[PDB]
Order: sequence, then structure tokens, then C-alpha cells
Amino acid sequence: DRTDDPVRMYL
Amino acid sequence: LRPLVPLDGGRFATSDLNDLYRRVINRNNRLKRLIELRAPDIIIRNEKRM
Amino acid sequence: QSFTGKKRIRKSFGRIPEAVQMPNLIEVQRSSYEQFLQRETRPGLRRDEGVEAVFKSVFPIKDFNERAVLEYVSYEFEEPKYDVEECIQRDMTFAAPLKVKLRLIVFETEEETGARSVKDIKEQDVYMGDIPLMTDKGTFIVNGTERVIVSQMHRSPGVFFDHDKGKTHASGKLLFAARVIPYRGSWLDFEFDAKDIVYVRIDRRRKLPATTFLYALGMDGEEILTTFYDVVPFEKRSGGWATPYKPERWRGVKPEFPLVDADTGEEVAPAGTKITARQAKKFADGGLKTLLTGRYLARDAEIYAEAGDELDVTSIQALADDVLDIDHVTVGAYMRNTLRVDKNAIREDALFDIYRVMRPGEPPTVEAAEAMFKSLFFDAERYDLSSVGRVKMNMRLEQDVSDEVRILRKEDVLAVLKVLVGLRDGRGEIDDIDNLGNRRVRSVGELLENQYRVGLLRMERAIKERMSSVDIDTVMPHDLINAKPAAAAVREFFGSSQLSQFMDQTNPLSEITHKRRLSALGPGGLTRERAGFEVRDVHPTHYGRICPIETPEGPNIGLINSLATHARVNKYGFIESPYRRVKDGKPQDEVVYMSAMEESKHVIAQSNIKVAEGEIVEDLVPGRINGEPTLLQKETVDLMDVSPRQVVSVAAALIPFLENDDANRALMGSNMQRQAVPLVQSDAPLVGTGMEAVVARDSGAVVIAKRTGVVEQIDGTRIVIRATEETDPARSGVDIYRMSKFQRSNQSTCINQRPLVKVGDRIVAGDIIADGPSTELGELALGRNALVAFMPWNGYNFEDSILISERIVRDDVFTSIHIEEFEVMARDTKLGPEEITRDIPNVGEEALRNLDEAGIVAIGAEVQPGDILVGKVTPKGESPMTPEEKLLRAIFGEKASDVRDTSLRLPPGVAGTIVDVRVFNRHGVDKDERALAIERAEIDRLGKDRDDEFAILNRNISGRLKELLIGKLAQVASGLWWQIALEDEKAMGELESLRRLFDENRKRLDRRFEDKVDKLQRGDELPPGVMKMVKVFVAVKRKLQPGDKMAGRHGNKGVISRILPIEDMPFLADGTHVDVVLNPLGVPSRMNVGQIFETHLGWACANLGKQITNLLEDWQQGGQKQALVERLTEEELPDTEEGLVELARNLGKGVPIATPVFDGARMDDIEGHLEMAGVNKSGQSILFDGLTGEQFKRPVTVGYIYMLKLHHLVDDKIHARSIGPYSLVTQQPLGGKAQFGGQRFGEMEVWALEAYGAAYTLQEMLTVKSDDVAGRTKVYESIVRGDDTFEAGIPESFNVLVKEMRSLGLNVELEN
Amino acid sequence: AELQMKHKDENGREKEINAIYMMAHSGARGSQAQMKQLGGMRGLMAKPSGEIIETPIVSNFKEGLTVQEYFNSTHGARKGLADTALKTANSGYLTRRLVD
Amino acid sequence: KVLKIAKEPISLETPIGDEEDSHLGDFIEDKNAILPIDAAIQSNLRETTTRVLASLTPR
Repeated sequence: DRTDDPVRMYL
Repeated sequence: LRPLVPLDGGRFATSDLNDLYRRVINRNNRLKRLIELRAPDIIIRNEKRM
Repeated sequence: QSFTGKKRIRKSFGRIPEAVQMPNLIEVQRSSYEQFLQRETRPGLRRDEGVEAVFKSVFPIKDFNERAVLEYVSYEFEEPKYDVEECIQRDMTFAAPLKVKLRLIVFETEEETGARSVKDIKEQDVYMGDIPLMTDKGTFIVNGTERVIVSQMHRSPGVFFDHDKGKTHASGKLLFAARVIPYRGSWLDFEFDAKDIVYVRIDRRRKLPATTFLYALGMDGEEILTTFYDVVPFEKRSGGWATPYKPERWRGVKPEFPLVDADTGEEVAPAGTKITARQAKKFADGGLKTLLTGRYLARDAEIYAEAGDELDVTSIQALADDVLDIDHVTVGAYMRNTLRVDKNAIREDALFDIYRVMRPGEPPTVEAAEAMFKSLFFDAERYDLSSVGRVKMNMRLEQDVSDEVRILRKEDVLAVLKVLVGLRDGRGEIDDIDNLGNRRVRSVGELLENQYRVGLLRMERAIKERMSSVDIDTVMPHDLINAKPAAAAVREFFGSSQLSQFMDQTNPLSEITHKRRLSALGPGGLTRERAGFEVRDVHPTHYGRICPIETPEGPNIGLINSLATHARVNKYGFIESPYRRVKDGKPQDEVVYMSAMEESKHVIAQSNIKVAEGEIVEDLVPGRINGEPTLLQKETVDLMDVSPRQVVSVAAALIPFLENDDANRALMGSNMQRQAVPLVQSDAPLVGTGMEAVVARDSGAVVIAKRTGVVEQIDGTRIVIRATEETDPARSGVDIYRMSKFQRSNQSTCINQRPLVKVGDRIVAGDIIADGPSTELGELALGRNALVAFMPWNGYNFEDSILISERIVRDDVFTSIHIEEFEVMARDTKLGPEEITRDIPNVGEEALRNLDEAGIVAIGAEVQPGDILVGKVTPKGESPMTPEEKLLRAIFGEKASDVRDTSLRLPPGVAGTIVDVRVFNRHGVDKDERALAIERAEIDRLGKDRDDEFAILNRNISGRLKELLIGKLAQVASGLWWQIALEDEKAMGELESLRRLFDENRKRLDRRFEDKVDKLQRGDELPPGVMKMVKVFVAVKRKLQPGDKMAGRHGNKGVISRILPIEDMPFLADGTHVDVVLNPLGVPSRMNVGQIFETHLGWACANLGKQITNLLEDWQQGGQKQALVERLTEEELPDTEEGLVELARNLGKGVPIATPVFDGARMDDIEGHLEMAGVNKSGQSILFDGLTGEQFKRPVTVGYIYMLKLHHLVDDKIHARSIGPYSLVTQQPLGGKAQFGGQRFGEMEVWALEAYGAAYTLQEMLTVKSDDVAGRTKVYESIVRGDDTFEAGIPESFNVLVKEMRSLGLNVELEN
Repeated sequence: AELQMKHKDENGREKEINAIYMMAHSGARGSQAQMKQLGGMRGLMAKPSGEIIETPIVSNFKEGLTVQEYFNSTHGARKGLADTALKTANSGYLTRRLVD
Repeated sequence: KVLKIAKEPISLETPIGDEEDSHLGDFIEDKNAILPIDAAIQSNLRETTTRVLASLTPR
């Protein structure tokens, strides 16, 4: 479930 | 250590360290403006994350 | 042979046929670029390559919001604005403006209507960014310095089956991984697991079972099992075990239970191969047998049947009130076992899992996940697979579908999985990645096409995003299109790219060997650090396709290999090699090019076979069936070698007497071949391989006649030729050829051409007229050759060095020419504009000599190192001065100037003379008060050449008119040439029809010259900052000095040692003396012997030339001399014309000998040649000692060896610095010989001082010399005063490091 | 044995000694394997896979060599050159690591 | 004056060479730094000015 993307988490 | 000496021809040449400091200052100013405007928690959270 | 071999006859050895000739060596780049740019009519331009390819790929830029589309019809190329001769001087970009016609009308309209409101299409022309055109040589001159693009070599976009050789595993086993690597798309893998489970990973993501990816497709349920494992029927619990079968699978199986027949006796106790059992079952009317508990029933089993495939206990439900065919000897249960490790059953589960693996950390949905999987592999634009990839996949796996589908077909994955499952158990062969059949070459065409496609995609996105704002209604084209949306993408390719590199224009050999290069790096290639050991190794399929002898011996070894002499490239991208087809016994005469992958299923026979009879009589010819060479018979021999010089490159082919030296040493000789600077007044080698003439005439370094007409006069700088002996009607008058004079090349070396024809001397079309740089009589040359004597001379040649005499420098045979071409700018400044002032302040009057009033040195003025070439002064702001300087200025009364001295000065060097100077002015002022005389001289020379060309053309016109009207008192009638002035008027029609063409040609010439003069007067363009620039073409005439690097024709090299006088050299018999003394100790160490045979053959041919030139000195055109000349030469030698005397003048310097690479002269041949020449059969001759006057008590070897002058000169290598400019942030001395560099004290050098007891030498050499800035001047002051002492407090690098560490959270504070 | 043999001249004194024999015996430049490959049979070449090819390369540098026997020598030379280029970096790394 | 704006200055870490080494930071000169030969000339001038100021009267 790890993303390592701020814009991805925001969207 | 992060010089901005102008090269021959009038075109400057700066180090890549200025970009990081400029981005940090811009994000800090944006967060400061967000905290004063009383924005929603969703926008203020993303600003702190960035 | 025509006008080239007649002047100089070159004997050839060996016995090899010359049926097929090698094509042009530069055909690769030209053929690759021609496919991209068609340059044909409108109905033409039909192919998969070129800008039209991408245009037809995505022509319509449609938007669903407004329903507007853009249609493509065709594109046209315009003429180039600037020619190459002016593009090289003006530093412009040689390219052609691209124009494409696009229609803005769209068929879609509002309310679902039909034709739009505007029935007539727009059909507007939109300008596009120009693309650089290819010169006839293939230079790709984008700027003042031409840059060629080397071809790239990468993996073919096909499926591969590579299994690791028991590595990266806990126990010894194989993985058998399969790849579906496409051309442009996400990669796919089907690697196995140690637990015998098939795992699939897309784009090297997290591994997951292949069952999920299979369920994601249409094949779901038991369809994945019915297609992988066969099903066998069984009876529903009959008497015993009645299973009707057949014996196709029972062959060679260990029976765990009694498999005897119900009615016959079979199934013997051993039950091995079961050959007799197989025959009995075949003759038993079937393989039915009578018989368990462990079976995975693959039947498509809700009321009674259930999911899962295993009974395993008692066969419950009484066989439910066709199970499987999987044994343990031939087939495995890997596919079945994979269905029990995955937890996903429904297709939605597999889609969600794939979406989570691709985009981690996001809530998956059925709508978004479906489009993601559809666009990942089943998308046209997202997943692109070239036609070569499809054909390779079809060849590896038969599919009968190619050139029509580009995306991954749903049936291909099942076939790949089946092939992988089959190869896992066995009965399969893996595919090596290093095989030449699995590697394709990407030339400039495909790379530029991909770049243009990316640019066009970006432009299409921009147009689609911009077309929504502007109202489409009541609009037109040429406005909703970015001016440079993709021109930058094509301009950056030639400018910055690992493939497109600088041109190595040092000699005619390097110009032809740099274009046939196959690099492996660049955008899409293995990095030098990621190469490994297998990529650098040579593969046995490179025979005749890639010469394994020309490769750089640096770090990137085995990655910059070039092609062979006969190797070609197919339309797909693979390398082709010619193979002469041979039938049973009798060899055919129809050579056919055999590809690398197709030649595997064939037999190859080597050349040099006895072909005296109709077929080879040996019956044991050496040939390689597939890779390894084994002695094969004469039966079914289908392919034969075309020529022995097929596996060697063009560079290695010039090495004479090859196959006699070591393979590694021959590699060094190839690199030294394309490194010799062109010498002035060079000659062809005495012992040549014959390939020099082809490489000289093929490369773009020599002029070649285009017609058959005779020459009129050779003015040295331009040669004129007549029309032709059979010229066409109404064609051009005469062909004028202007030979390029001394001009700076791309590597700072002189390049000039000299004529070779005389008055008359009718030449046939397609013949070299004037030789190029380092070429004489058409034959290629690299340097002069002198007599060599291998012997130690007082230790001067102890190590790998060379000793030469002063005779080689007295004649000026090894002297070359160089050009630096310095430049200077005149950019303005904020505090006033700069100016080219004639006099610089506080400068000496003597230093201003040889300087024009404008500030530029006159042409042909001798200049010394550290001289003022261009006097430029810049306005300097007011700065504070020390009080002592002010007091001195007030005492002397002089006034301090407000300008700074920034004039150009020559760096330390030879300081040659000036050749040419060019100045450019801005559009505001052009030739106002500077360089006015230069422009006047230029226009005068232009007018002079125009008048000369007009006069010669008018003379040719008068001659043609006279010879035409002679058929129907002309000398006393000068004005009647164009007017008959007689009753006859039949010839007047032809006279007018010829005069019209002559007048239009003259008008075209005048118009071209007027456009040239107008462009010259308009002024060249410059950057906005600069307003004036000057270029000085300083030239230096270097000579051979001690310390220079001189290498022979082979791998032997060595710096030239101290030159000795002519008398000190060894005094040979008859008064002659040697010129070079090489060390003979390099033969045992370096396994190369061809230099000795080359020296012997050179001595033999030199003796023959000396004996033949003396025969003609007695009486010219003697009958006996022709007999000897015909006897010594192997007969087209005698000529009825008077040119026999001219042939002797060239033969007097030694008769040329042409020896092939593999068919060279044997020992008996060279022995007989030496015997006929008059030299002793042993090859060695007695030599005296000139220094002492005594004869050595042993025979010595002397002969003529071909020597080269490498570019590693000593004047450009030496450098010394005392005090120069320091760094900016580190405050250390700069590096590199450009501007007063400092020799870097490396880390390993510091360990040497630490090994010794030296502690003060290393302490001051690191602090007071470069680090400390405060104490740096103290040591200099102490040295200038006379006291030796220094003080070092702390270096600047440590302070910088402390300031850096303090910037982070770490606290680095000093104590005590 | 044919090279080490000292020839006897008709006059009664040794005419001279061979050049390559002296260079190999002194140990300055010549060696045994080099002289063997120059005058001997050269043995058998090894392919890049690791095993030795079964074809006999019966020839020396003095006489001519066909392209087939030269291809294996080129393979071996390229393998040696690629091996010597990478092993030297490991030596430098080990030297830099031991000094610290 | 609108033209010649010098926008987007080149980074000092851009690799001048084709490879990764030989960055642009090395091919740069420091103008504010004074060479030691120039500073040595100043000491000589400062000392010679004191010796020359010895024959004049004290006033």
C-alpha cells in the first residue's frame, strides 16, 4: 500500500 | 559556495543549490499564507506534506 | 585502371577471383537516410519510414468537444537557403524547410448532420522546422563543425527464452525465464520459481502468479487447463478398470501398477523403452488396457459436480453418481500447481490485483482498472511493436499473423506459456542474447524518425489543448499550430546526443571508418559500467558481419566494433553477409546475401579451395556447419565463401602481410592506421594490400570526373573540363571543378587537393582527377617510408623507442601543417559598448607592429607566442587604487585610463603565420568604417571570377557554334557567329534554339552571383549580445622533433629519440645510409612477424626500382628496357603511346607490390623476388658503422618500412605552470592544458609520500601551494626576497567542508 | 633441440648464434611460449565458452594462416583483452581499501 | 533593451564532457582572486617608496 508520491496521496 | 558568477556573453551560471533553497522558501511562504487565510484542513495538510 | 594504374603499375600476388566487387563503404548511412526522406512526387512517398510514416500514424487531431479534425494530404521539401560552402563559413545549419499541407475542414458537424457548412476544404500550408540534409559524403553538417551520427546496436524486439546457468539460486537448477520485450511498451516476463510455480512480472514489478494475468484475459475457468494439458477418458466404474487408450504416450514409462491388457498379455515387468510393447499395442487394435487414487480431474465439472480438481481419498459420490493426462516422466504439473497458489477467482479480482500491482496505494475500481489493463498491452499508441518484432515472434513461434497487428494478441500469450511449459521439462533449446541474429542496428533514420514522432505527439497534444479555447467556427489554418513545438526536439538530437558525436576528420581513412561504426551505448543501450563481460566478448556469428580486429583498446573494449567490407543491412535491421551459392560439386556464379539467422540451417565452405577442375577434388574442404568448424564432405555443400577479405574491416584490410602477427597486436595497428596526420608530398606504400585504392576512391576525399570530355586548362585552384565526347544535346556547356585549397579541417589539420591531369589527356567518366589530402595518384597514403635497420645503437633505442637521422628532416618529408583558428567577440556591456581599438593603453609601440588600423593583424603577418592578434578594449568601471600607486601616478603625471586591456593573445606554441581573417558586422552597420578594404577585395575577386567564367563559357559557346555551322571566311567574320547574314536560313532555327539555352544559362549564372553578392552585402546574423566577431586562421608548419610519437604500419610504436647527423648513421655499402634504427627486441615479446617480411619485400622492390631506373638513364625508350620491365611485372604493362617514360619515372622510386590480406606472398615467392632483385637470398646485407668506421661481425637486416606520423605531437603535449587562475568555490588551481592547468596530486600520489619518511614535502604541497589562500602569497614573497620559509594555518577545502556540514543538522564545532 | 644445436663451420669455428635463441636464453624479452607459437605448431585454441575447439590449428606465424584458424586466435585475444581490462580495476579498489 | 535578458542561467553541475565527469564547475575562472605575483609587486613598491622618501627634508 506504499505510494511514495505526495501528489498521488493528495489526489 | 553557491556562486552566481556571470559567464562570458552575459548569460549567468548558478549552482543547483539555489533551486532547493528557492523551492523551500516558496513552499514556506505558501504555507504561511495558507495558515493566515484559514484554508481547509485538506489544503493545509497537502502544503505541510509538500 | 583508367588514368590511375597506367601512370603507376602495381603488381598483385595471390590467386583469388574478382567476380563480385564490394559496394561503397558509405552506403549504410545514405541508404538509411534516403528511406526517411523520400524526395519524390506526390503519389509516391509510400513506406513505413519517414515523416510521412508518423503523419499517417496520427494525422487527425480531433476533439470530441467541438468535433474538429485536421487531415494530412502530403508534404513538400524546399530548396536549401544556404549552400554547404557558405554554411561551413557562416556557421549556419544546413537543412531544408519542411512544408506540410493540412486541411482544417471536419466531416463532423452539429445535430448529427452530414457535410459541414464549409463544403470546400481549407487546404492551408503550414511551415515546419527544417531538418538537416545529408551531404553526399554523409556528414550531417548542422553547425560549422560537421557531426556524423553513428549507428546503434541493441536487442531485437522479440520473445526470448533465457535460463540462468545455475546462478542466483539456493540449489543447482534452472529458471527458464521468457521475455516478451516489445519495441515501445511495457516489458513482460514469465520466469519460473524454485517451487515450480510460474510467476509473471510486468515491467519488473512485484511478482505475482501467472494465473491472475491469464484470468484477466478472456480465457477463464477450465479453459486454461484444457489448452495446456490433454484429457483422457475413463469408464464409469466398469468391470475392473476399462480405459480405452493407445500407446503413443506409454513409450518409455515406469509402470507403478499392472498395466496388462484386459484380453491380451502385455506390460512386461521391466517395462523400459517399451519398443516391443509399443509395436504390440499398435498391432493389438488399440492401446486399451485394464488397471488410480491420485488424479487431478481436469473435467469441466452445480448439482453434483463441484469446483477443485482432486479426489485423493476414495473417489467420493460414486464417480459423480476424462480426468487428466499428467505423468511424472515427460510432462509436469507446474501449470496445475499454479492454480492452487493464487487466491483470485473472478476476473474482477485479477483486474484489481493487476491495478494494485501497477498503481500501488490507490482504491481500485472496476471502471478504471479495466481501462488500465486494456491500455497496458492491448493499446496501439501505448504498446507499439515493430514489424521486425512481429516477424521474429512468428519465426520463433508459428502464428501466421504479421504486418497487420501491432499490439500483443491474446493468443500469443497462451502460445508463449505453452512453449515455456514445454521447454521446462525439456525437448527445447534456449536463445542466446549475444547471437548476432537477435541484434538489430538502428541507423540515423530510425532514431530521427522516433524523435520526430515524439515531437509530433507533443505538438498534437498542444494543438488539442489549444483548439478548445479559440472558436473553431469562422477560423482558418496556420494559426492554431505551434511555430516550434517539435523543431527543438529535432534540433537537440544533433546537438546533444550520445550517438551523434564529433567527426574524426583527420585523414581519408578516418572519414570512412567513422561512418561504418556500430556503437552499443546511447539512449537505449547498455551503459559502460553495466556492460559486464559477455557483451564485450566476441561471438562466433560475427564471421563476415563484424570485424573482430578494429576495436578501441580503452575501457570500452568490445563495444565500438565496426562492420566488415562486404557486410550489409537488411530492410528489417539485421546484418547481411554475401555467400556465393554452390551446387553439388560445380560452384554456381550467383552470389546471394545470406542473413545471420537464416544461415544457421546451412553449410558454409571456406574459400581457397582447389577450383582447377569443375569441382573441388580434395573432398575434405574446411567448412563450418553451424558455428564450430569441422571437416565436412563435398556433399550438400550449398554456400561457399565469397572472398578471404570478408571478415576484416576496411581499416585492418590495409595492413600488409596480415595473418602473420598476433591477434592482439594487430588490433593496435588498426587504431594507429586512422591516426596519422596527412603529410605534405606523401607517396603510396611500396607494399600495399590493394584495398587502399578502393577506400581512397570510395571516400569523399578526392574529386572524380562526371563526364568524358577532355580538359582545357588546369589553373591549380580550378580545373575546367570539356562537355563530353558523346555529350547529350542541349546539355551543360562545360563542367568546372574547383579544388579546395588549404583550409582548416575538423581536427585542425590542413586539407588541400592537387591536380594530376595535363593539357589534353582525354579522361573517361568516373575517374579520379585530383588527389585529396594524403593521397597521390589516387592510391591512398598515410606517410613517407624510409630505410630501416633493426639493431641496437648505443642504447638510444633501448626501450620501445625509435632513432632517426637528420636526413629525414633535411628533405622536409615528415613536415605537416596545422591551423588553430582563434576567435574573438565584441559583445557590449552594461557600462558602455566595447570597441576594436587600434591602440591599447599602456602598451609598447613595438608590439603594435603588423597590425592594421582597424585592429586586426594583416594577412600573412608573422606572429610570435604572446602577441596581440586583435586589439580590443572594454570600458572598465571606476575602482579604488592603493595610495602608493596614486602617489606614483601623481609623481609621473600620467592619467589612469578608464578602459581595460582584453585583446586576444596567442597562447604558447609555435606561433605560425596568419592565413586568413574574417570579420562579421551587425545589421545596423556593415562595412561602415571597418573591413571596408576586405569587402572591396572580396567583391573584386567575385567580379574577377565571374568575368573569367563568363569568358570561358563564351569561348566554349563560340567553339560549339563554329563546329556546328562548319557543316553548312569565318575567321574574317567575327560578328557573323550568331547571325548567318546569308540566303540560307535553315540553320537559323537551331542557332536560335541553342542561343536561347545559352542566354538562359548565362542569366541563371548572373542571378546566382547577384544573390551571392546581395547575401554578402546584407551581413551575417549573430547572437543578440555580440555585435562583432573576428576569426584568425593562424597556420603552423610543424617538423619532426624529438619526443614525437611515430608508429609503424603494424602495432609497433615509439617516441622518436634524438636525431643524429647523416654521417653518424650506419654507412651501408655503395655510399647509402639508413634513416631509422629500430630495436629488434620487440619481435620475441610482441608476436608480430609481418614487419620483417614487409621490410624484406620493401628492400627487394627498392632494389628492383633502382636497377630499372638505371637502365632507362642510359637511353630512353630502349628496346631492352621494355623487355626487363615486362619480365619483372606479371600483360597490360607495355603501351604503344609515349607514356612509357612517365611510368619509369615513378617506378624508379621502387616498383609497387600489391599483396592481399589472406593471399599474400608465401616464403618461396618472397625468396624468388629477393633473388631476382639481386639481394642475397638470406635477406640480410652487410652494413658498416659510420660512427667508428668498422664493419659489424654479423649480418644485419635492412629494408624499406612504411612509417606513419601519429597525431600525438610533443609541442601540444608539453605544459608547465607556475602561477595561474584559481578555482571559484574551492580556491584551487584550475585543471587542464587549456588555461594554465595544474598537475593533479592524486590520492595514490599522496600514499607514495606517506610511504617515505617525507612529512614536510607533503604538508606544504597540499596547503601552501593550492589550499591556503592567505599563506599562498607569503611563500612567493619569501622566495622572491631570498628566504626559504613558509607558514600554513589551515586549508580552504577544510573550511568549505566545515561550512557544508554546518548547513545540515550536524554541529561541527572546533575545540581548543 | 634444433635451435640449441651449435652448428660447426667448415673452417673450424662457430659461425654465429641464433638471435631468437639468445633472446630467449638471456631472459630479456623472449620466452618459451612465444618462441613455440612463432616456430612450433601453436597447439589448440580455446573458444569463448571455455572448452577447447576440436579443430587442429597446425600452423605458425611464419607461414600463412587461413581465416578459420585466425578466428579462434582473435576470439582468445579479445577474451584476454577484456579480462585484463576489468581485473585491473579490482586491484586498484583492493589497494585503496587496504591503505585505509 | 527588451532583448538580451539572460533568462534561465545554465546550471554549474551540467556535465560539459559527454561522460558524467568533467562538470562545468571546473572550467571556470575566479576574477576576484588576486595572483601572488601581483601581491609581491605591491610589497616591492611599498618598500621602494620608503627608500625614495629619504633625501627630502622632514617637512
